[PDB]
Amino acid sequence: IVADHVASYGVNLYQSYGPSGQYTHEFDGDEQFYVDLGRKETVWCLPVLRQFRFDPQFALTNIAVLKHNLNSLIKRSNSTAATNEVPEVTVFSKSPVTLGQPNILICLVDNIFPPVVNITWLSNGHSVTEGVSETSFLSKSDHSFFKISYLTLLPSAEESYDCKVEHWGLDKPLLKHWEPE
Amino acid sequence: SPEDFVYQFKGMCYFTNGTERVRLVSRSIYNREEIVRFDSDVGEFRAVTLLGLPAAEYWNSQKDILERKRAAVDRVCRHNYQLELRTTLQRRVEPTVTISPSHNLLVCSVTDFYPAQIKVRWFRNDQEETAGVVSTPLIRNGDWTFQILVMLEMTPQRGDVYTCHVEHPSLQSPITVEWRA
Amino acid sequence: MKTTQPPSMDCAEGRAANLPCNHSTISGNEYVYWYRQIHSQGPQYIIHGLKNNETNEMASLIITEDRKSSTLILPHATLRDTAVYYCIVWGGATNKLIFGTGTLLAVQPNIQNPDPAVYQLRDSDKSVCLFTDFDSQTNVSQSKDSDVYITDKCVLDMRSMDFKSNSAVAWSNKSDFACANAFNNSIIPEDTFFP
Amino acid sequence: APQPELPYPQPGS
Amino acid sequence: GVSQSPSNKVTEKGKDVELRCDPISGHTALYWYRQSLGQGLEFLIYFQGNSAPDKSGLPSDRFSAERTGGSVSTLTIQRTQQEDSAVYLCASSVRSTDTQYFGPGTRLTVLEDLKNVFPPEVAVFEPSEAEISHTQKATLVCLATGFYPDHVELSWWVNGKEVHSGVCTDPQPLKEQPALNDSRYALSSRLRVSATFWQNPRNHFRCQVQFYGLSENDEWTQDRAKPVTQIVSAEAWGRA
Ligand SMILES: *[C@@H]1O[C@H](CO)[C@@H](O)[C@H](O)[C@H]1NC(C)=O
Ligand SMILES: *[C@@H]1O[C@H](CO)[C@@H](O)[C@H](O)[C@H]1NC(C)=O
Ligand SMILES: [Ca+2]
Repeated sequence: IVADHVASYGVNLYQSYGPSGQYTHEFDGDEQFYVDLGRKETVWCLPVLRQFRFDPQFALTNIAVLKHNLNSLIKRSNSTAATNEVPEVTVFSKSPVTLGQPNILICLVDNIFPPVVNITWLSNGHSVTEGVSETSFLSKSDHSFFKISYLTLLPSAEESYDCKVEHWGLDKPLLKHWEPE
Repeated sequence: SPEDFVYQFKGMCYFTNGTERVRLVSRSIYNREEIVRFDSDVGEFRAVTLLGLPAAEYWNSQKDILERKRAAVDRVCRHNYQLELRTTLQRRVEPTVTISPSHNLLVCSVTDFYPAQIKVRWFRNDQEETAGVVSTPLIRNGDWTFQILVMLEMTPQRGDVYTCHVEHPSLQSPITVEWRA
Repeated sequence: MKTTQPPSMDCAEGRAANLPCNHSTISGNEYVYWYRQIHSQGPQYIIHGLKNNETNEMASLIITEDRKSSTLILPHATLRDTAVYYCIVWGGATNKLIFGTGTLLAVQPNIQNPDPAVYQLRDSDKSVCLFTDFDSQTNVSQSKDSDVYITDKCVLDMRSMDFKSNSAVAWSNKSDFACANAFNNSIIPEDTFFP
Repeated sequence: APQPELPYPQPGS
Repeated sequence: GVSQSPSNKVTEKGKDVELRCDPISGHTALYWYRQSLGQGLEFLIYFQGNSAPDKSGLPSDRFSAERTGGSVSTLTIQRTQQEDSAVYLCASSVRSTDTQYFGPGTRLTVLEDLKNVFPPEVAVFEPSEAEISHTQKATLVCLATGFYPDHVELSWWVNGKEVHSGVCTDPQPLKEQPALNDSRYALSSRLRVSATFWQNPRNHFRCQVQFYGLSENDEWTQDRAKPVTQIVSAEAWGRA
């Protein structure tokens, strides 16, 4: 329970909704890599970690075992569905806000369960498609999840930003506003 | 309301005082509840919930499954840690300090740093301030960088110098940023 | 990582058979697996280890402290142990069985009473010639005449009588085939008996 | 290359 | 124990073959291998449950594998060629990267024409009277000759029971005409018994040769007898 460094080799996820799956390796709460099950390739998050070569076959086989284990547990639990939890959404900047200087907007969505969420950025009502990137579903101690969404910015006084989070646990889509001040 | 069943597998590695204390905890979760686990300290599969009991007995009876899992402490944790020592554990990101008023308030913005360990102190003319200083919890950006905002309730007068002392493992000498009224 | 081992090893029956394997470029997460194959039959799993010595019902595996070398021990080596032994490194992405050259271990039988002789057998014309009870040192060579067929030396084992012998078969439908000149191109020892 | 921990199959299915 | 059916398969070029493999109970990973004489193990395809993660390893589009079960797996080779002739081995483990246990294998032989396929001529040779008096042991030789291809299983049967002790059979048969590509093979075996056992006329000695030739699916047009998967034996009684 208590250790200097905590690592996960790896975080194996499979749900009957898609059916979608996820395979990642974590170190001190940070995602080392994610395996693209469709393209059959390992995608690293750090440039120094790219010197190693993780076989994508490892993830595909683990998903096949997790597919077999999920179906066996539905039959055993008499179809016990996952409880939809209310997610916690918070929006903040990566560095101190300076108008005209590049910055990154971060939308932290905590306590996500089941791991099915749509995170979209909106600028003064208009949906943003340019300069967006999202991390994989990062595991938690209470076996829940958290996702982080990024937005490349050039802050302006008249430009307002909102983070639209779509989850079943929420009654209506949650929008967290960000003002450069 | 869409019905979803989630299965999880976590190959958790715990490290204390380098390689002196190494522990492996292989968790099998459905959906948010852990059903069966394998701990390195017990050296055998043990069920957490009633649903994990048929799986625990099936894996403990098989010699091939039990052999691989008991050797996973040296194969997964101890082997991967040796790879981390020259990669993730070697990662040092220099923190950026900025002082901006908010003036009764003064916030010390320590952004973009790795590892998580940090100690930030507030000073008023070489005298440390402890009573009127509030700190935000260590904010995880997700892209292998951290940030921390440390506010200070100050009553400024002419001649006062506010110094923000910051200590980080990546630094030989501490970074001090001064603010004058 | 890759494994290097001797191409062939000759060991006496009853004595312990020690098969070496070299893997200096091995990693901490890799196992030292051992498989054997009798002629073209299905490969058989023997034993595998990671750090220290392992003991199985079939054999023993001794891995060095530096893990750069390993040895397979067959305590009571019999004629059934005559196979090609493969030392493979298994770890990480390794999901396919890749066999190297291997060590082919020929356990050598114990011929207690060698008595070289060539006997002529009759059908239950046509006649066959049996070169039997000869020592393991002598080699059986193919016939100069292609109409004459000679089989390679095979070792017979009578567990009931605790006796082992080497034998070769020669036959030809040619008129007329001689039993005395059948194993001329071998060549048989000086003390070979001809009735 | 990082060596991962492998999940094993559940009986019954 | 991993099961494989059939043990041996003899087919003509252009015909389709179906190779079956039954793995160990509980094993979710199946592996398909190919092996040629005097050469290493060649990987073809592997399964994890019911899905095949690595399709690579298969020589061509003709080679296919299915595990709908997902327990028992079948490997199909359509429009078979002479180069496809090899021993097809099947392996299994509890899941991927775990200890693999192999089956007995399936020896496949693809031929240009079935005209040169012949059953073996099995003859048993009674031990020499000089040998019985000299070493107080009697050795009887069995000869299976003029068979094609080399798909034979020689077994010695004493008093209606198979014997392994005092039995020696050649591991590889010899070509009667080494110059010819479709050369007929020859195989020999020896059974050594005590002089007292052979001198008893009540004891029955039978040499069995299991030949694997053509099946019910294979067609025959030639005037000569069909070289079907048959057992050809040669018996001999004791001499007082
Ligand atoms: C399974 O659930 C149904 C209700 O959905 C119930 O009627 C049935 O008795 C349950 N079966 C068991 C074995 O608990
Ligand atoms: C996410 O968006 C898709 C359409 O792209 C929609 O079908 C799905 O219901 C959305 N999920 C939520 C939780 O709103
Ligand atoms: Ca001797």
